[PDB]
Amino acid sequence: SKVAVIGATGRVGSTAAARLALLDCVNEVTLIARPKSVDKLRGLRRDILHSLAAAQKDAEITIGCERDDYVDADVIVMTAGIPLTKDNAAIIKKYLEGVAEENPEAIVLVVTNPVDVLTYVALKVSGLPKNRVIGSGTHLDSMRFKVLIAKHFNVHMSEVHTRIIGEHGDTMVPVISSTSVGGIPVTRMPGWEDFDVEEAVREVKEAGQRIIETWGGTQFGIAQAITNLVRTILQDERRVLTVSAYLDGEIDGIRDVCIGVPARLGREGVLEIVPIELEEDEMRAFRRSVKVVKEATREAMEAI
Amino acid sequence: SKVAVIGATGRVGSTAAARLALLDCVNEVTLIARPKSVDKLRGLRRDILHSLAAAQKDAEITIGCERDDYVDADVIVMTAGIPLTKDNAAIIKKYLEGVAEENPEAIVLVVTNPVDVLTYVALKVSGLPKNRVIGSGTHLDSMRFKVLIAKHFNVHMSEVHTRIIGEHGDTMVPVISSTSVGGIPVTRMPGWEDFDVEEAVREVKEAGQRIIETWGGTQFGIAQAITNLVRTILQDERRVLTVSAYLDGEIDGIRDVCIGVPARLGREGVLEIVPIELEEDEMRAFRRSVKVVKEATREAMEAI
Amino acid sequence: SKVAVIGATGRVGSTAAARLALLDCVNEVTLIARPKSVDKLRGLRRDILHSLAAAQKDAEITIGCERDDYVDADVIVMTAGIPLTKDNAAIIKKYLEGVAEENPEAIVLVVTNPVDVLTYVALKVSGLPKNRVIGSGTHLDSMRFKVLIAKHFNVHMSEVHTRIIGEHGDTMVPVISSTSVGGIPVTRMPGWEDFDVEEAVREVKEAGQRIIETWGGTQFGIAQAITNLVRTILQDERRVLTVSAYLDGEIDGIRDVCIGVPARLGREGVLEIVPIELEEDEMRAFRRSVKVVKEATREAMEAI
Amino acid sequence: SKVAVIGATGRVGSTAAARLALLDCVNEVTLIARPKSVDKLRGLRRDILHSLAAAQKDAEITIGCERDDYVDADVIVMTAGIPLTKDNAAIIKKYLEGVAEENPEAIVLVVTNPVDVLTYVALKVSGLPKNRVIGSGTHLDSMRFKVLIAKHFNVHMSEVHTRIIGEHGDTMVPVISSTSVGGIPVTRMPGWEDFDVEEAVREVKEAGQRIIETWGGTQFGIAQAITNLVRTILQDERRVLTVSAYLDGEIDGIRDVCIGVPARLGREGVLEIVPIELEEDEMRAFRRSVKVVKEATREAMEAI
Ligand SMILES: NC(=O)C1=CN([C@@H]2O[C@H](COP(=O)(O)OP(=O)(O)OC[C@H]3O[C@@H](n4cnc5c(N)ncnc54)[C@H](OP(=O)(O)O)[C@@H]3O)[C@@H](O)[C@H]2O)C=CC1
Ligand SMILES: NC(=O)C1=CN([C@@H]2O[C@H](COP(=O)(O)OP(=O)(O)OC[C@H]3O[C@@H](n4cnc5c(N)ncnc54)[C@H](OP(=O)(O)O)[C@@H]3O)[C@@H](O)[C@H]2O)C=CC1
Ligand SMILES: NC(=O)C1=CN([C@@H]2O[C@H](COP(=O)(O)OP(=O)(O)OC[C@H]3O[C@@H](n4cnc5c(N)ncnc54)[C@H](OP(=O)(O)O)[C@@H]3O)[C@@H](O)[C@H]2O)C=CC1
Ligand SMILES: NC(=O)C1=CN([C@@H]2O[C@H](COP(=O)(O)OP(=O)(O)OC[C@H]3O[C@@H](n4cnc5c(N)ncnc54)[C@H](OP(=O)(O)O)[C@@H]3O)[C@@H](O)[C@H]2O)C=CC1
Ligand SMILES: [Cl-]
Ligand SMILES: [Cl-]
Ligand SMILES: [Cl-]
Ligand SMILES: [Cl-]
Ligand SMILES: [Cl-]
Ligand SMILES: [Cl-]
Ligand SMILES: [K+]
Ligand SMILES: [K+]
Ligand SMILES: [K+]
Ligand SMILES: [K+]
Repeated sequence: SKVAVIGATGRVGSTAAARLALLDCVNEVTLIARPKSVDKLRGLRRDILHSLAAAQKDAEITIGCERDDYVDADVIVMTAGIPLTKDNAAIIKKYLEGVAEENPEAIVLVVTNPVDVLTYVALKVSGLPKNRVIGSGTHLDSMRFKVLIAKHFNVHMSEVHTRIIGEHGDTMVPVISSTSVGGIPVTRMPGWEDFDVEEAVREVKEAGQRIIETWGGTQFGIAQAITNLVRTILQDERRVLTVSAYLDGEIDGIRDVCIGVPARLGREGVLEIVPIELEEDEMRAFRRSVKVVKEATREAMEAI
Repeated sequence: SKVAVIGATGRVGSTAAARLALLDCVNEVTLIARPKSVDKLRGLRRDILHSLAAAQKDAEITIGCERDDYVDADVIVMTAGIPLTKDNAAIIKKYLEGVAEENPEAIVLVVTNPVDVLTYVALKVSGLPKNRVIGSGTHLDSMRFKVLIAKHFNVHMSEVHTRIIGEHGDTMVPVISSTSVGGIPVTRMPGWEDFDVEEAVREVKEAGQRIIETWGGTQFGIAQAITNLVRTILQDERRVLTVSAYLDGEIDGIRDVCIGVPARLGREGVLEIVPIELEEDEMRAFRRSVKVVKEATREAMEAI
Repeated sequence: SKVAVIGATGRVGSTAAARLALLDCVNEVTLIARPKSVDKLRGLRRDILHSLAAAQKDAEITIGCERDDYVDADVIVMTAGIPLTKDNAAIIKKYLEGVAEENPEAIVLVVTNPVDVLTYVALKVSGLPKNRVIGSGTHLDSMRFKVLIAKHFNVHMSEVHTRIIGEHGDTMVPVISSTSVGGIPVTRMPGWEDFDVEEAVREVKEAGQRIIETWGGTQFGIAQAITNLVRTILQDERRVLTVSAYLDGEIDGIRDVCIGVPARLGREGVLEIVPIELEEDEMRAFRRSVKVVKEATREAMEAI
Repeated sequence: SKVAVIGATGRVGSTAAARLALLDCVNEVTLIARPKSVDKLRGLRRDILHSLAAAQKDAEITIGCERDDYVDADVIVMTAGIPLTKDNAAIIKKYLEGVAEENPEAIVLVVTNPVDVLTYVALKVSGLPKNRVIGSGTHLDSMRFKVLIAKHFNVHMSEVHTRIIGEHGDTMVPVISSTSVGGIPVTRMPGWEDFDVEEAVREVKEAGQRIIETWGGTQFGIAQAITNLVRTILQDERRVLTVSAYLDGEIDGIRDVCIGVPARLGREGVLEIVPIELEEDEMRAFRRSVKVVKEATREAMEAI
């Protein structure tokens, strides 16, 4: 498999490329940047190759700054952007416009924030099928919520299944109705009352801003999440993950929006959107999140 | 960690010892048999050591036929017996009686059938704490039910959590109320109606007899299951697994019986018994299974 | 990839199939036996599927008793035979004769003893390329010799590279000239004088007889070795292993014989035979072993 | 085990900590920086915990800016310094002076360049045993040289054993006399003549400058190397690696210097220094490198 990383000079692009070459299913990683940063990509290329030697893993690292260098990749990772919607939306247009004409079987993974809005932009400008364009969305938010619950019940992480749907932002929605420990609904689990869901969600929603103001931004957490998504797709693992995808009325008839939703992912991208049944309160928060994401998408498309 | 395998000359003992030495957490495996089969254990010792060399793994393989050779082990696996209750119950008495006096921190894993009944016998004769004596029970039955459901929904196996409680036999009880795919109750999952639970359970309950009449008995399936249980305990993984354990009124006030139940397992054995809430029908089948196991336990203890 | 195991009903066939289905690169394992053992193979199929469920791994297990069931396999493992040369030579002819006509891209690995002689038989009757027919040979013997050396120097096993070439029998030849620890020739390694080469070779060459008279035969060591060889080929790993291969004058001009030699192995079978340079004594032992293997092969071919 | 990283705010400290927490043998990672960078370390702690959640791995991440926060660690990694010898020598003294008084069983790995010189400084100021203070040295340089050789012969990387001893700089010395492929001396290996040793050494020694002028510095290669060394020590793997260690006359009677040499590494640090035998030319280059490292170390000690 060949994976291109656009924005490899950045904090997220460099880290994600380094850990992506360690995957056995990734035979080639192509580093893409603007023409004025190709020299920087040469240094990163040797750095990554040195790390592969240390790990006794193999991968071909290439560099490019043109459309022909990454359009034929199996998976294209979009990590380039300013760390709002207006500026990053143009960058998506520059790189992904018309990709379907050349490689109609491409899969695009969008990391640039706003991830939900820019997934819609990428799908529209690219012309690819709706199942082949996705974004990281709330995947990492769901994973960290999973750890918090597991520690509360003092169980192995694999025992906890949970999810955060909606926008990768303040309008995210934890789905308690579909949270389980060992298959047991968490509501019926002893000790659930002592778990402060509201406090835990606040940790999830605010950790992004705290990391930015102190460290500068997320590099390792997001890069590992991208590794999870790419490995799942390229190995056709068919896991139900929470990614930003185009809704076409599978959940409450809500359609024409890209937002974090449960999706069974494989080599063909989004095989299907799981039609989860939400409770009253969860549905109300989900609808509020969808309305917020749709208005932002309106602004982005106008800027394009 | 040191693990002793009593009955290493048999189909289950030999296979389980071979795969147990491959675990990184298993530094020594002691092969225990009757004095008239020590010579056979010498051949098996070199065979296993040859396999470790092929796998580039390390482990010390010892042999013994006396109490002093295995009483100080961290985990003792009881695979010796005829492949009913009366004959195998005496064998449990011979090897495990009084083990608490010498090593009170021992953990006993019982595989000899009837596993549920013989777990009670082993706990009584050994004098160990009720949390340090367990049996394989319905762990493998739950794992195979897990695979059948995963293939039905065409999802990764890790997405499916399910369980079979009760006797390792005809009175086993699948717990649909605590079965989930991605955290979603399977009842709310689209396509659940097309899954034939009754047919699938019949496959689980009868595969044992079909294997016996054709191949002779289970060797690889059960041996791998034992590897799962021992790895979980020695690495303190704290997974919720289905093993035969002593109930003391955690489920519906049913007490004084050993039967397959959900249990969080760690280095200390059964940390706790998950107090699952069952539905009407599931509770009725569970009570029928408990009554059957209790009568069999009555016969066994009398024989001792 | 699909791997067929002829003789799956046996000790070596059953065990090798069980561990081969655990490899991620093996998607299907076909169990082949004589027609009067199909029912036994049904039980072995259910047992192995139980182990896969316990290990959370996936593979399709098929059953067959006809040529059409295994001729299209990528790798065919020959474990069927009496546990000599005359009787087993006929068995090889029955199964492998003309295989090139149907699947010319097949790879045959021969385990039935005499392994070197029957590797020659399989190549002749099959009509396959000389690089697509090999045998286990001295791979496991070299592996155990490697462990003994590593323990002597108290170093990690990966640090020791060594090999035993020639017949898988009494005429095997350890190659000290090409034995190294960390890249340092073992002769120059401190403590090499305290290593009793004669004692170590005695343990390796006789362990087969010791195991047979007590346990019955080699089961786990050989099964793991088959897993090693098949994984190496199917993943095109290009490791230098000691397998029985057809010599065409790469070592001292010796040709027209199958015997254990260093060979770089990949998806195309034997990519090349390493032209090792032997010392005087080592070469004389190699010629003695070749003489024994050639005479035995002549007798086998006469039996047809 | 607990591993402390001094300089976690830097490119090497942050990256090394992120990959060190992924090791199963590392239960705690402590991030150490100057007091004015504690807030930045808080963000790095949250980011790394996010990566652990994504990777389904567990580890406790702590923060500190005082000696008491890291003196009781099992392994202390020194990545703090200006990216020469005079300024960095003071930094080493501040952190490691007197560490033996509090935790005499600590192991110090020095990464700050000049690595060889500062390894000597750390050993002197700490008062620790000569076997408990080491440096990264030429481990990564040897690893990349190993990959280049493997690609030339088109063999698996595990088949190549090689090392570069001496200074981690322009006076490094490749040891062809102790380079082997599959146990065969590389000089006797077919195709060795087509290998341009001078070209390969040029790539290894200069890649550091090439990376610095474009990317800024080494980040991923060195971070992975630290993970390699720490895992080797904490799991008592007994691998022969090339690290900066105190020579006491094991190689040509050269003593009173820290420089890259083959060393068998375990939980006790440097178990022993392999007394490699060098050829005429290789030994002369080794003496030249020792002369350079000794003069630089003299200058450093004067700076205190
Ligand atoms: N999923 C999440 O929650 C997270 C998402 N992100 C998103 O990733 C994006 C960048 O993150 P980060 O990499 O940390 O920011 P950086 O500034 O560190 O990296 C910026 C990248 O974008 C490229 N770039 C900037 N402007 C342009 C342009 N006009 N045309 C083409 N390429 C351009 C840069 O190339 P050059 O080297 O030439 O500048 C560089 O590769 C942001 O949108 C951020 O929100 C990041 C972290 C967390
Ligand atoms: N969990 C499950 O569902 C399964 C459980 N099992 C149970 O495992 C047990 C044996 O399985 P298997 O190993 O296939 O049967 P085998 O007969 O193949 O192995 C029998 C073992 O028991 C030992 N043994 C027999 N009689 C005595 C005795 N009187 N005193 C001491 N040791 C004795 C044998 O030693 P010697 O070599 O001297 O005979 C041998 O080690 C049975 O109880 C069977 O039900 C097995 C498969 C599946
Ligand atoms: N290092 C090595 O290379 C080693 C190789 N081996 C070899 O492995 C082979 C099998 O060992 P093992 O499996 O223990 O012996 P088993 O008798 O236990 O297994 C015999 C297998 O051969 C099959 N078989 C027997 N006779 C015939 C026949 N006439 N035609 C076709 N198939 C037949 C049987 O099938 P059914 O049940 O239908 O008869 C069964 O699957 C032996 O040749 C042995 O030498 C073993 C150890 C070391
Ligand atoms: N193969 C090898 O051995 C290699 C080693 N290295 C070495 O790694 C070291 C760091 O490289 P890098 O991390 O990229 O450089 P950075 O400047 O990116 O990181 C510098 C680190 O040093 C700390 N630091 C700087 N000045 C002082 C001081 N006066 N007292 C205490 N701590 C201080 C900083 O902490 P703060 O943010 O608080 O200042 C920061 O954590 C360098 O010495 C470099 O030579 C690098 C490449 C190869
Ligand atoms: Cl998710
Ligand atoms: Cl279970
Ligand atoms: Cl096995
Ligand atoms: Cl080999
Ligand atoms: Cl990283
Ligand atoms: Cl090294
Ligand atoms: K790779
Ligand atoms: K082990
Ligand atoms: K498989
Ligand atoms: K860890």
